[PDB]
Parts: sequence; structure tokens; C-alpha cells
Amino acid sequence: GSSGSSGDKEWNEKELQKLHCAFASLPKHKPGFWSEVAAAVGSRSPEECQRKYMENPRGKGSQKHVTSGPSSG
Repeated sequence: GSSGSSGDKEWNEKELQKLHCAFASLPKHKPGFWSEVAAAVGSRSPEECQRKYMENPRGKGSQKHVTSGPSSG
């Protein structure tokens, strides 16, 4: 029947697949990897593709709210 989920800062398959796809299609050895994956993930920003992935890298991962880890940019 009916269904849907609204009200939870999250992406959608279309995005994910785009994030992963690109992330896969495109090399991670590249510089503006985000800018790239962001191309296909246009749906979102390249700076977000990181924040997103960071949460769901592959498995558990690591989250940080206060006093972020090592920052470089």
C-alpha cells in the first residue's frame, strides 16, 4: 500500500547509489574526489558527501560531535 519516510536528515538511494557509484567509479586517489562524486551526486554537495560517508563509510565507522578529530581540509 502506501509508504514513505519524511523527517530524518538523510539521503536517498538515488543519492547513496550516486555517492557509492561515483565513489566507486571515480578513484579515491584523486584530489577533488568529493567534487567528483559530487558531480554525479549533484543532488547534494561534495562537502556533504564526506559528512555522509564519514557516518556510513563501510561498517560501524566513527562519529564525532564535539572536539572533532584531526582537521586538515
